[PDB]
Amino acid sequence: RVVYRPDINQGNYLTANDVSKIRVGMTQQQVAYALGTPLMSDPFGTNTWFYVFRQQPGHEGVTQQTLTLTFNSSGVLTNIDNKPA
Amino acid sequence: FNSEEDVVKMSPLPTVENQFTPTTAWSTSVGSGIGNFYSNLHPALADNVVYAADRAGLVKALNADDGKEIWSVSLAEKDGWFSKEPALLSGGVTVSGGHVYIGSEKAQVYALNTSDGTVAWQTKVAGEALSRPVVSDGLVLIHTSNGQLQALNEADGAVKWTVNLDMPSLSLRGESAPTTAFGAAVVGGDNGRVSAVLMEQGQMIWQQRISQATGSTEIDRLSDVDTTPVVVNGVVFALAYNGNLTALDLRSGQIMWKRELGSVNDFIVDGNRIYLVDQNDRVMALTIDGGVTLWTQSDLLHRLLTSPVLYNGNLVVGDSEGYLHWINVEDGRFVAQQKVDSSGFQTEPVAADGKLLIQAKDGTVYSIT
Amino acid sequence: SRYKRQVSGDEAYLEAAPLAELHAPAGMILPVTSGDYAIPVTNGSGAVGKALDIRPPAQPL
Amino acid sequence: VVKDIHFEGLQRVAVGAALLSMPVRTGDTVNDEDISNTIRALFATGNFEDVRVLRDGDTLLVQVKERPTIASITFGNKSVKDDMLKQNLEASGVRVGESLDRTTIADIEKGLEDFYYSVGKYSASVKAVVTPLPRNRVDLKLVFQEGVSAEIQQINIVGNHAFTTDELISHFQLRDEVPWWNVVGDRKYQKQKLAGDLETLRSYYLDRGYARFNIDSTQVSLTPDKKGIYVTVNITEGDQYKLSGVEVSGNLAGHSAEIEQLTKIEPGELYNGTKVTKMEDDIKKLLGRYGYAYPRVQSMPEINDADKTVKLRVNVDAGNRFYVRKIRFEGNDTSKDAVLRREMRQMEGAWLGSDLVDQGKERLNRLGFFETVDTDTQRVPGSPDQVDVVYKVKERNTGSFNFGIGYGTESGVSFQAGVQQDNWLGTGYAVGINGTKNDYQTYAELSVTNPYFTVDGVSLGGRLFYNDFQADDADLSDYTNKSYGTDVTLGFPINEYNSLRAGLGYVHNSLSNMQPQVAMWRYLYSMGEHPSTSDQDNSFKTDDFTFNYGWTYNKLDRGYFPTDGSRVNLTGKVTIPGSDNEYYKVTLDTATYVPIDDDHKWVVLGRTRWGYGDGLGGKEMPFYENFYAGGSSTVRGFQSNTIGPKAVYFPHDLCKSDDAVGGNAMAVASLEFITPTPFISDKYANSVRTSFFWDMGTVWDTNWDSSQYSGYPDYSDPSNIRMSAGIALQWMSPLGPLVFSYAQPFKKYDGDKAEQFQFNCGKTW
Amino acid sequence: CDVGKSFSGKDWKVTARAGLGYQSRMLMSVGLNAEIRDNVRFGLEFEKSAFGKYNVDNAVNANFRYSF
Amino acid sequence: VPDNPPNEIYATAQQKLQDGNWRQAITQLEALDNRYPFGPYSQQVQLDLIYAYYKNADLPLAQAAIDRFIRLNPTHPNIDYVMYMRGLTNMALDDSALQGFFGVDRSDRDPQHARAAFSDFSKLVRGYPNSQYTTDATKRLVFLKDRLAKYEYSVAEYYTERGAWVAVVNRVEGMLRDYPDTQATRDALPLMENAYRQMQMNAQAEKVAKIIAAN
Repeated sequence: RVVYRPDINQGNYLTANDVSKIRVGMTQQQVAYALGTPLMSDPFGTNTWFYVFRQQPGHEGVTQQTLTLTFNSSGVLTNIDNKPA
Repeated sequence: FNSEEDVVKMSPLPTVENQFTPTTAWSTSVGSGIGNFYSNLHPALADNVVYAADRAGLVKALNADDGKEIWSVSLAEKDGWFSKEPALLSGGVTVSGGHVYIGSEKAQVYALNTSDGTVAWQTKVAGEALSRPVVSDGLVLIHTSNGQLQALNEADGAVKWTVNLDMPSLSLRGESAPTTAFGAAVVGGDNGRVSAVLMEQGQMIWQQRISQATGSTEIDRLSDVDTTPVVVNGVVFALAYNGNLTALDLRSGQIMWKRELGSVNDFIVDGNRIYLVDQNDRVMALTIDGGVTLWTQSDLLHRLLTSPVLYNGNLVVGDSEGYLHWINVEDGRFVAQQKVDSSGFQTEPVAADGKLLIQAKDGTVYSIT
Repeated sequence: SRYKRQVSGDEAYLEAAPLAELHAPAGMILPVTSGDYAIPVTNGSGAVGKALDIRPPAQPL
Repeated sequence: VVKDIHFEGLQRVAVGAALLSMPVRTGDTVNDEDISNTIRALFATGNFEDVRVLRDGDTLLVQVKERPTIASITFGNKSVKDDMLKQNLEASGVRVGESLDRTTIADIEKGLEDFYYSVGKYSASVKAVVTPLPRNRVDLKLVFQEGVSAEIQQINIVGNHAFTTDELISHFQLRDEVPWWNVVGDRKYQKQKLAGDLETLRSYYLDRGYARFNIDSTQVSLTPDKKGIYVTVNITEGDQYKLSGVEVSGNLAGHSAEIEQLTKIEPGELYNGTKVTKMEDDIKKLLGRYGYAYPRVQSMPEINDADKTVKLRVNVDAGNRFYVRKIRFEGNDTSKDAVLRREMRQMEGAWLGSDLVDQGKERLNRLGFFETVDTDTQRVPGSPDQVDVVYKVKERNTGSFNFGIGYGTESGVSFQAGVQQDNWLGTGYAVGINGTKNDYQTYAELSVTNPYFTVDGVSLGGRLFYNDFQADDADLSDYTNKSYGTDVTLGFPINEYNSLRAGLGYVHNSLSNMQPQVAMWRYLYSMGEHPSTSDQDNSFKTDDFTFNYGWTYNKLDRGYFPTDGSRVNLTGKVTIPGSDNEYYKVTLDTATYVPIDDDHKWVVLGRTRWGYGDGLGGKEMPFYENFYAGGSSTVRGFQSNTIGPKAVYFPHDLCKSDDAVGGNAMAVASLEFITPTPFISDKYANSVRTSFFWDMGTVWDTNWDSSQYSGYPDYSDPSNIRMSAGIALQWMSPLGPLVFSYAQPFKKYDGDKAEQFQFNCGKTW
Repeated sequence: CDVGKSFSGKDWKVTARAGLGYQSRMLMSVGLNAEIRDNVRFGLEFEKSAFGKYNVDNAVNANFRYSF
Repeated sequence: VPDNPPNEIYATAQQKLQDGNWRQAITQLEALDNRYPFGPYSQQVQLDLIYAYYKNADLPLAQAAIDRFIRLNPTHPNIDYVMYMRGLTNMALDDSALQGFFGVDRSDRDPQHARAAFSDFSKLVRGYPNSQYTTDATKRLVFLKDRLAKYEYSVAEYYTERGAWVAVVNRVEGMLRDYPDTQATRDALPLMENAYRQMQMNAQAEKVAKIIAAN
């Protein structure tokens, strides 16, 4: 039930090979340098960055290539996951 | 609205007095015109024959005595239907050999044939040829609006060389005439200097920055100096392009006596006397040797004047409302005043072999006695 | 010239809801803060609004 | 040897601030060095310059001259906002209640003089005058006696062989001649505008293939009275040129197929400039789409004059991401925030789209509430990726008040009021009232509308009104009418081209003082009553619950002097059951533009309108809702509404008339062929436009009993069409956009009329 | 239809203007308007209309545009 | 005004001030200034002038005058008074338009005055915590903080109804990081939970709910 919905889109643009440009065992520095700065971090303790790619041109679908990844207590990568849904 | 005028006005009319009987002879007209546009197109004279011009259209040929024409040529061109593109002549006609020359405002220098009125040739030039085309030994050099002092040859209609000059950003409509000397030419510029070039090759050797120019550069500036220099005894009396009058040498061209008692339009010399126009009607006089002021009348103040010319004991001057303000050679009274036309005087008169002439705004030619 | 209300003063800013602080349940921790922040109590008796006399100090001598 | 200090009445400065650099320091023996030091100190501070210091005993006076201060301003100016001069004088170093020394006289003098020079008034004289008021004070007397205008005279050009000067100027801003009857541009001198003129001319050349074209100089002469300026330009027209492929090259993060496809071209074809501009901008647009923020497009040519052909290079690069973190606002002091957000096209927490923010700013300005809107893109500290735009706005007052009073010969005492409020409580809403009454009309209404009933654009509007026409031109149509009612509506865009709006409503009408004529009598007979048809003291009431629905469109290339696009329209109603006059109607309009030429100066124009309205339960649609046709709007030549059938007045046998009555079946079409002005000079030949035309029209009843009234021009004939033809001008006057029109209807029917002349104003529909 | 040329004043505003329009019946008129520094712009007016058959000769008019 | 012996016009202005009618006291004192810009009164003149300005509901003049008084003698045995007047000036300037007798909400016009007033009153209460102007300033600070937080609440709610379900969580996060004592946070947390839940990141909304249940 659409009438006229101008564009919608959220932070942290993403391509494909970029996320391949990281892997387990990397600190915050190189990963930031890879994929810019995260626009959604959890300020509730555990240092974790939330890269969410959600765009919606209107009338059709909400693609949200969700990506999470947690760091060491010192900031080194420990685990990641992609999620297109 | 008719309530948007704020300016220092002029004196209405000078002291009517008719010691002499100022008189006209005949008045022919050669079609509009000159209009409002400032220009330099003054009509010329040759051996009982004169030739006029206009701003947009044609030329003509007349008799010195009867105001009856001889022939008429136009220089327009049909364009589409009923348009007839304008020709835009704006360079005072002159005379040499069996021809004329016209400076048009579109880089064209026509050169017509005396008798019939045919085109001997027509040579494109640089800039916007404006100033008075002068002849000098087959080299009819002219000035322009880009400093480019070209030098054209008559028979061919071809360039001989080109000596560049300078220019400020903003400029008065400065159109210095050239001058001949022994094969060396001295011409005013548009910066505040005067140079001296030798004719045969187009290479100047000597220069001097005599004065200044107008525009956010305030020295004596509001002076419509026809910067035409004149020379006597080599010592050139090249007055000031803008007011700091000075006398200079033939070879060196160094200051003889800089007396900033000028802000000029044009002038003449007669042996000792020199007559000026101080951009503010302040007609005066002085001796050749140096700074003096035999007299000065200025009641004409702020009337739009034209450059004067000697006439058998009197100086004749034109106002912006068609009046001839006849003046004693020395002081300084007004020997005669005579209203002739209501169109408007903006160009210069000329005198030769008694025959005296002047142009109006539109109904150009009058035959002042 | 549309504001004379908050000029002569009124007891409007008075009786604003005082400030309490949250408290973190187990596990997570409320974020650290900084910046725009009430000064400590530093109690006095400077009255409120009209009960105080906004007057120019005397000479000053 | 001197220890005491001297300061003869500083009277404005601190005493220690004067003892800072005094060589009379305690325990410091003084010498000629003391004289030098005190002179240098009194001069370095520059506050005052009087001093008399020597080697004289134990005392040592260091005098002071106090010309400051000043608090006053005297003018002076004649046609310039004085406060602007106050600002500029602040920018020079002076202001009320402050020290002032005569070293500033020439400074401010020539500052304002060059100001006037820039404005074009190249003659002025500012006089600095001060008058000592007690012991410190003076006045600031400035008189302004200046020139007048120094207007333009001519703008000639040298070397323009390809074209002529006239059409070249056209295009320009600083027009030559201001005609007394086609004022479209007015002439002055704006040194800055000369640059824009130069650039637009150079572009004009570069959009034909003259690659190697370049200006080479410029003169601005001046006549020796500062009344007429001259201006000249030199050129080198070079030649035309061709292309050979396009050679994009750079780092594009891929991202090439769509690029190349976005750049294909027909070889050996004339170089275009503006096409290159559009193409490079479109590259920028695609990059903005993919996410990067600040792209670059540079195109240097690579010319083969021998081949008359240039291989155009293109070197581009993307840049970075540049996310936006928090879009703030500054200025909206009385306009609620939630307004200034919904007018945006850049959602916080995303990638920055430059064009998006600019389209925003544009929208915002277009909202009408504000007066001055400027942007910024400051960067957050620390992070290299995040920024946060801000919007500087300064709103102005919005609502308005009206009041008028009058009286006439054929009109009673006029009254007029209404509180037009645009931005009520800065809450998006809009409200207004009205009112007028002499004798015959008593118009009044009420207005309520919310342009945002939803967060998307779905509007909503209300309306109430009162209408009491009271005409008494005893016997033409003059059916006295009182009527009022109200309605609501919706409205919501779908494609920034189309639109819909489907309103409800309600209306109650009161007929009164009907006259004898059959059509209305027919309607009534089908309404149930039975008026004695020989006396005209009549009246009738009614109530109906209406329904509206429509659809609009626009595709015009421009908004002024259209040349290509369309404009269709539609509107229908239906009386919901429970009403008392079951009818329905449909209108339809259409404008159509087709440029038969590629230079867009020869265009055809096709207009058409349509209509239909019919009752439902054998009840003719009430005659106070009937169509019309004829007039300088849709059917030229005739008078207004002259087309159509005529009334039939009962006898108090039958007869006819010529006063129009209208009906319920409209149809009209027209055709035009735009054509330039074959006479006037092209100095301004773009601001006049005309065509030829050959129009149509028709109107007829649907329920006329064509049988009995055979002694009358039948009206169930749906074919009676009346055609006309002629020409018509269009050009802005010093008064308003005018459309002269002088046609002559060749055909007609009886009772109709002809109006040879047609003078209108601004048919900008 | 009819508006006047550029006219105003320093702390005031003089205006001279005539009147017609494309529009109610025909609207033939002429008048003026005056402005105070901040808000109000208003003046006087004479008019001439066309009521149906005949034409309305006279109409005077007050005005008060009080922006706010 | 006529020029007259200065102390006399000072007394007259003082009395007229005490009466209450400002305009004439304003003008008389301003003329006393402009006629003796270095009399022994000038300081007291500055005091009374800013006072009358503030009371005359004509702010910007008084603001510039405060600036001047500061820049002349930044140190002074009474400057705290100037500070208080600064803060009151700003706070007054917050609520502006024609809603005075309307009694309508005032939350979220442009707030870039409350922030000033906050900085300034804080500067005061830190500087000279002994003057008799403290506690009122504290109360004003509290009200100012709350009126600030309501702003972010408004914008966050708007986004929630719009759809930018990242910006909402980010801004309410910053808020929770800056004014973590008002009522506004305790009324905005549900928005943050709803936002998290909207973007399938329930692993956060659960903890948000833990918070909101703990209070």
